[PDB]
Amino acid sequence: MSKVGINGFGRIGRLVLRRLLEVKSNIDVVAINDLTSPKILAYLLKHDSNYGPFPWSVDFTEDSLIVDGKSIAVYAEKEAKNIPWKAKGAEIIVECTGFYTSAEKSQAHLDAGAKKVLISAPAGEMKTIVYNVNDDTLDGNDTIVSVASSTTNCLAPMAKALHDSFGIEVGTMTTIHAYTGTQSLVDGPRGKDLRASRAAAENIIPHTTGAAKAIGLVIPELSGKLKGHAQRVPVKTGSVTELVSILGKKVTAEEVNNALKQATTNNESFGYTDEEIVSSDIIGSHFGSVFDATQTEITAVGDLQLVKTVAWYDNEYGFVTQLIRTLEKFAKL
Amino acid sequence: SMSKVGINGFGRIGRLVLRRLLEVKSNIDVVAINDLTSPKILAYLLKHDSNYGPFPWSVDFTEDSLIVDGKSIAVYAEKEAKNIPWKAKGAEIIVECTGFYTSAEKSQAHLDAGAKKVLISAPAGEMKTIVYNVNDDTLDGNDTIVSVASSTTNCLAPMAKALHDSFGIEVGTMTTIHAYTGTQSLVDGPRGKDLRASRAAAENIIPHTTGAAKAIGLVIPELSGKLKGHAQRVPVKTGSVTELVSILGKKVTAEEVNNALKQATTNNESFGYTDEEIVSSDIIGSHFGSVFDATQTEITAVGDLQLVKTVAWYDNEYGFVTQLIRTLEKFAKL
Amino acid sequence: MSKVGINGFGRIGRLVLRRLLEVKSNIDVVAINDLTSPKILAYLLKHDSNYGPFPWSVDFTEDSLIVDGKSIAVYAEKEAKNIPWKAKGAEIIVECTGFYTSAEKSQAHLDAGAKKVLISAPAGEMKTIVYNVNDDTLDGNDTIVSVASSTTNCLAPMAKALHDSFGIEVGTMTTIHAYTGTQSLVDGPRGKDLRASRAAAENIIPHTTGAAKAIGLVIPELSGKLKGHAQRVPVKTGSVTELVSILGKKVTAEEVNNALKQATTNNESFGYTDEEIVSSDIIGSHFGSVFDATQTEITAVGDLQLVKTVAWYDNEYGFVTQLIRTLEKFAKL
Amino acid sequence: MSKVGINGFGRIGRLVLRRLLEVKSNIDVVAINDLTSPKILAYLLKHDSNYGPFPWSVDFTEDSLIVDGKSIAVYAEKEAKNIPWKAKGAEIIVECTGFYTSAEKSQAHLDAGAKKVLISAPAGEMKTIVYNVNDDTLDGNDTIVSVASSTTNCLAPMAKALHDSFGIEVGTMTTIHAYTGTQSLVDGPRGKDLRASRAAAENIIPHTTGAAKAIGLVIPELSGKLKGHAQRVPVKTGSVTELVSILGKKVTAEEVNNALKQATTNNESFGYTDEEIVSSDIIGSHFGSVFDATQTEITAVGDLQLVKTVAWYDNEYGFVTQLIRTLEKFAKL
Ligand SMILES: NC(=O)c1ccc[n+]([C@@H]2O[C@H](COP(=O)([O-])OP(=O)(O)OC[C@H]3O[C@@H](n4cnc5c(N)ncnc54)[C@H](O)[C@@H]3O)[C@@H](O)[C@H]2O)c1
Ligand SMILES: NC(=O)c1ccc[n+]([C@@H]2O[C@H](COP(=O)([O-])OP(=O)(O)OC[C@H]3O[C@@H](n4cnc5c(N)ncnc54)[C@H](O)[C@@H]3O)[C@@H](O)[C@H]2O)c1
Ligand SMILES: NC(=O)c1ccc[n+]([C@@H]2O[C@H](COP(=O)([O-])OP(=O)(O)OC[C@H]3O[C@@H](n4cnc5c(N)ncnc54)[C@H](O)[C@@H]3O)[C@@H](O)[C@H]2O)c1
Ligand SMILES: NC(=O)c1ccc[n+]([C@@H]2O[C@H](COP(=O)([O-])OP(=O)(O)OC[C@H]3O[C@@H](n4cnc5c(N)ncnc54)[C@H](O)[C@@H]3O)[C@@H](O)[C@H]2O)c1
Ligand SMILES: O=C(OP(=O)(O)O)[C@@H](O)COP(=O)(O)O
Ligand SMILES: O=C[C@H](O)COP(=O)(O)O
Ligand SMILES: O=C[C@H](O)COP(=O)(O)O
Ligand SMILES: O=C[C@H](O)COP(=O)(O)O
Ligand SMILES: [Cl-]
Ligand SMILES: [Cl-]
Ligand SMILES: [Cl-]
Ligand SMILES: [Cl-]
Ligand SMILES: [Cl-]
Ligand SMILES: [Cl-]
Ligand SMILES: [Cl-]
Ligand SMILES: [Cl-]
Repeated sequence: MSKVGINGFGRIGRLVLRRLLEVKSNIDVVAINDLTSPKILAYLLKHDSNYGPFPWSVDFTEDSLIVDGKSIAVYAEKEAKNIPWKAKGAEIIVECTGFYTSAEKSQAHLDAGAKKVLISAPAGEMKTIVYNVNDDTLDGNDTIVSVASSTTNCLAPMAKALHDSFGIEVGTMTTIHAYTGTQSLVDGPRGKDLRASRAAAENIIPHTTGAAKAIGLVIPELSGKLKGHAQRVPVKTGSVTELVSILGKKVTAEEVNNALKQATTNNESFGYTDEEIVSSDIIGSHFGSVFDATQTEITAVGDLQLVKTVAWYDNEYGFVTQLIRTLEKFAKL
Repeated sequence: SMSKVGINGFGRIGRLVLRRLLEVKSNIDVVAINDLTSPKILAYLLKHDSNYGPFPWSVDFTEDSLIVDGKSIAVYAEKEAKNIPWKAKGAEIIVECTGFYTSAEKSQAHLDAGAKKVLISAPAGEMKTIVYNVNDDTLDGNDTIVSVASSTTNCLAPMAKALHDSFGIEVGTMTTIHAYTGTQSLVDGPRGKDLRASRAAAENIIPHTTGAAKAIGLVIPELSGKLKGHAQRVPVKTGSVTELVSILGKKVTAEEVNNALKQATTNNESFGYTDEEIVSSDIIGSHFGSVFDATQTEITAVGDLQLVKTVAWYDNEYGFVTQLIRTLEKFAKL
Repeated sequence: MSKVGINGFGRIGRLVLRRLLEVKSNIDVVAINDLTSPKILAYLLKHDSNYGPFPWSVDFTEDSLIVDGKSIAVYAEKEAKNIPWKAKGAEIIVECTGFYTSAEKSQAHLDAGAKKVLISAPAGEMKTIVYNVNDDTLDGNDTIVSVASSTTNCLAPMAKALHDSFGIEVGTMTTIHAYTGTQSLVDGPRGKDLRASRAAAENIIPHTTGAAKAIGLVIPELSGKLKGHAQRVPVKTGSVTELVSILGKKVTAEEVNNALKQATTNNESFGYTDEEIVSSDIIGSHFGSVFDATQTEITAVGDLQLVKTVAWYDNEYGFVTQLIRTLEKFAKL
Repeated sequence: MSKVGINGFGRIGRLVLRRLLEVKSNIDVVAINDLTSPKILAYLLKHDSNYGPFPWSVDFTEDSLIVDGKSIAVYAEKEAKNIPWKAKGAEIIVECTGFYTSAEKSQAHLDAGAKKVLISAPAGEMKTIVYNVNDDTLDGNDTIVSVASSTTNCLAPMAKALHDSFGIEVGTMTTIHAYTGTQSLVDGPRGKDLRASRAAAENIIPHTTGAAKAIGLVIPELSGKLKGHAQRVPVKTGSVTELVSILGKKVTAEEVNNALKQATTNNESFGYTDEEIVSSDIIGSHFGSVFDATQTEITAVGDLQLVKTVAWYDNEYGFVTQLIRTLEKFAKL
């Protein structure tokens, strides 16, 4: 129950291991499952187009990685129920494949002899945790838990702060979001999301996301009160979420900013800036969300007020630092 | 009827002004261009376009002109508009596309230089400002200097107008996810006093101020002071999209918003409609100023509190230019 | 008026149809096979990130596309031997999937009832045609033919002219090549080519190509004289091929250029330019190769001389016009 | 000497400071000249699109930056004449504006009271240093010296090693090169050069470079033996140079790679890799040049032999490391 396996050694999977080693975690990654050879997983861990060289040694054998001198078994089981997690005693699986985003599906890791699963994505009605918003809802008896999306991790601490300070009566969100591997390099079939079939680095691409709609799992009072969507655009990582709200009180911009500032104080998960940053400045962030005071906008006509608030997020590494906080707590229950 | 035009600033917008005029076989002839460079360079840029490809007509040049589709066009290189020799070829209406004369005070220099009227391809303060097929009926014979606002305004205005007319907009805020432009930076480095504009445009999402919502009263007077907004500049070369979040004057469904918008786009050469799952590159070369996208419409309601998000695409280069040219053609016949 | 089937309606497959309709070809495309529904293929045909809206109407039914009012059967058979090509009498298959690049594999289209197959890629030791270089080697007995890569179609007309005018003693090629669907959007496994696993829009990526090595299939006398490779870079289409040769004769730049110009005169496949063009200027090219006199370079020391020649190609549409020319001829034999 | 001015606080200028600080140099930057406000230079230093957050604290006043608690004056003089280098005690001027690339032009820095100038670019016929190739050519009487281009620092070490082991009889280079500030963001005039007028992030753009032409200043025996050019491509930083040589001996690939390995052994300026890297893996390199053994290629037809050797380079930071290496030495004579 400090021994971990990773299913899906992709962008998130590899950064999970990077982060665990960065914080000198007591968690022990003993096994990795993907679809490929150790050779290829080794090369991918060693060379990262977004974060540069792996800061530890990486080698491999025909069935393992050796990362900073320590051996990690590598399996290639496309069906999670066949992953031999018991061989090295992997107890908590960090599920990062995208193919097991529900209770029913991730049960397969427990049938395969793990005790717990932390899914790196929304997964329906199950405990969904944004760290430093609702991580106190985790419980010793939880075996399958979600950390939602990157987008949820960015939205939630902002929504929580506005909710606690002013009340959110209704709101809508748009994230301007880096492209991800669910999109396409060249125009071509991508299941049945038509917009996902289009070349991701050459287009602005609207895309659905549940971040707003499922916010009730993280902040129950906001349940049903938000909606939203993304526009996927050609940056490799680093994204930004705008929320437009009718609040429960009349406010000034200074007041909103000051409230947010207070909520980020002593908060390892939720950062604040008033610097004129742009997306690349978020890359490598150790926050799940960085509230940007410079973009706060209050639109007012007589009685009526609309409030736009904006937070940056590194949808890869930043979200990953959240996934790890949640994992470290999950392992100790 | 005024047939003869001068283009000042033969840049992204100015070159496409020519392109579009020839494409529609306008009776308007471009008789002179002014910029800061040589005919050879302007001819190279006209002939080869990174966004729309090869010019569809022949391009050659001489020491002091361009020859385009067989027709000669004078080239001047006067950085101050008052010195442009517009009377040599009888340039009557100036399409002002440099970014440097974005006021009545500034653009009236073209009149001092012998022109009769000026059409500014950008916002230009509190002057007559036209979005074609929203408020072009406010143009008259006494208008001598006119603005066509920003392409962001040409996107926002028709959408806002349809909504104003059908339901009312009590208050709204806009964000445009906007293609990068020449006002931005290639590599991180100073760009006047806007810190964000200093950053590498093709490697960043860059918040950016725009006045499209702020100054919407110039085009739709009843919405004056009711809208704000900003842009997120992103790494696409052209093609942009504008989201507006409104409190409307009436309780609505999405279907009802989409139908109202559809009716407003019917027989409207400036304002298109789509319910297809398009992306920004599908808007490149659009002949509309704005294309409303029914697939992105969103009603968020809790009790009596309702937010409505409406979304419209626009090719901030060519699509905008089609609107500029519609306004120009009308301007010239008043 | 021969009837054609297209296997693989991808970047090349869809542009094959676009080019046939553009030239008002007598060929009728009567069937398409891919892996997806008519609706997704209709979406992709209609909307193209590189070439804009389809110039003809496009609709679909549950088993067909309707393109400019003509019906094209759609099938979804991953094994070519199950494609019912006889149902609409497809007699020439344009093979564009990447999965049948040999005589032995493409035979499966003849087993399934077609008479000939034109493969849109290198396919080993078979007749391999670059139109206007070696198309006269085609005859009434050929049933399986390749058109090589777009790179071969760029390289061969330049090499052929140099060969004919000066002799090429030895040469090496580098193509700075737009990224394609064989690469990856984000860092992730891509078969066994390590470099192909890396984010294509964010890197310069060395990549092997057979264009130089197998050039002898197209220009027998240059067999074994050339090698080369690619650097894949972040442009969506539009590519350029450099060739550094030792020629059989001492030359000037002007002399090299005049010879190429001659070879491009009344040559619908091979253009010339002495304009300072860049890669977006080649997009939509109706040539397989455009020679660029501005980039010619003669480096000489004593009796020694290196000659660099450079030519542009739209690896998508330009190549496709070559493929269609070859197809037009192959259908008349 | 230990007191430096930087004229041109641009991509190179800022990184010069970053690198000095990273190596705990005993050299101290005491003044900076550019064309803007300390506020804007501070924003630029702190927030870097290529290298992320500055690793030391940055603040400013109306006449200064404060970097890691020390004060650095800031001037805004359009003409080097007018810079009070004297005031703050600026001995050596790192000239990084691109506007003073000759001995005569850089004279101003000495007229305004600096003792030496080190120019960050080629600067006509003057002492031009690639560190660990010809820095032994520097003496105490040197006042204005060049470190040439990024491309020169890539080409020179590789060329040097080949020349020492085998002889280069003639060669031509192509660098596939990240776009830089001399190019355009959108299509528009950029002085006389037509190709530089074109949108840099949307195009492959041929472009002249003197690296090969002027190699004689760094490696005198190669004077007039090399030529070359660049293809600028849409990556922000990270480049690669291919050189095709006729050597003075017959060689194998293994033999060429071992000679280069030897030349890179305990060579802090000149690295080696046999890993399958791509450009982004070079970002942040502490080498001026990294020879890539995986791309070596030998084309032999009897006595004739073309040898292609390929080296990577971070045209920003990698080049900067060499610039600082040279500076440290220049400052102690
Ligand atoms: N990229 C982001 O911005 C981001 C942020 C937060 C959460 N997420 C979520 O995390 C998950 C992974 O995202 P990603 O960007 O790392 O995806 P990715 O495509 O980079 O990685 C997926 C990995 O899973 C492997 N894989 C696929 N199917 C498999 C199977 N059946 N068994 C084992 N391995 C399999 C792939 O080979 C790959 O290495 C998704 O659920 C995604 O929604 C992504
Ligand atoms: N690009 C867009 O998306 C877009 C859309 C709508 C409106 N606009 C507006 O249109 C105008 C032009 O935009 P652009 O994108 O074409 O910019 P641009 O930089 O491409 O073009 C400006 C042109 O004007 C020339 N120029 C500069 N100063 C001059 C002077 N004093 N005299 C003569 N010529 C001069 C330049 O040499 C260049 O050719 C701006 O006002 C801009 O806000 C731009
Ligand atoms: N630059 C280019 O894109 C280019 C140029 C010249 C040649 N080629 C060659 O043309 C061929 C296609 O290239 P592309 O870029 O069009 O690739 P692509 O990936 O865009 O297209 C492949 C298409 O084939 C389908 N497909 C995959 N497996 C299949 C199967 N078993 N049966 C039926 N359909 C299947 C896919 O669904 C897809 O639509 C390849 O051999 C490639 O080397 C490509
Ligand atoms: N970027 C590279 O890859 C690279 C590599 C090696 C060498 N170089 C060379 O280094 C030099 C700088 O290149 P860069 O990429 O840093 O350029 P850049 O354009 O990023 O920076 C130049 C800086 O100088 C300033 N400037 C311009 N004229 C000035 C003046 N008269 N006085 C003071 N400041 C002035 C600008 O404001 C800017 O901050 C050039 O000579 C270039 O050839 C560049
Ligand atoms: O909001 C705006 O949108 P456009 O005129 O649509 O491009 C303007 O501020 C920006 O245009 P510009 O940057 O080319 O001047
Ligand atoms: O799920 C989290 C992020 O918002 C991105 O999603 P994706 O990688 O599944 O496309
Ligand atoms: O130039 C050759 C082709 O573009 C490469 O095709 P592929 O990479 O899609 O196989
Ligand atoms: O404006 C300056 C560029 O960033 C410098 O690099 P370059 O001269 O090598 O193009
Ligand atoms: Cl929603
Ligand atoms: Cl004036
Ligand atoms: Cl505003
Ligand atoms: Cl804008
Ligand atoms: Cl088969
Ligand atoms: Cl080869
Ligand atoms: Cl290739
Ligand atoms: Cl040269």
